[PDB]
Amino acid sequence: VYAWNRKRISNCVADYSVLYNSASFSTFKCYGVSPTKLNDLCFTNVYAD
Amino acid sequence: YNYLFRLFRKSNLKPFERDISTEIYQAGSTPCNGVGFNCYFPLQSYGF
Repeated sequence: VYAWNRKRISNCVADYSVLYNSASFSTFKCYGVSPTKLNDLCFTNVYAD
Repeated sequence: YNYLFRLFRKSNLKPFERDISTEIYQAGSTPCNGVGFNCYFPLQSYGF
């Protein structure tokens, strides 16, 4: 966690609702964005820290 | 803790509308049924 690893997502479309509808995730939060509104929104790049 | 506000609702209040109910919320896809995750109590206290 002092030197976290980054993955890039670009040039594609997705369903984000799986990130809380899946039983695999114990907790989910969003900041500056709404959990439903993810499926309507767009971004220049997505980085997973 | 005797002062409170409603933090959770499905729709905004109309002009001079008011709401007494303590019915349990559903902030996400939990099958809530009045009982936990997304199942929030609708009021919060200020606790001044």
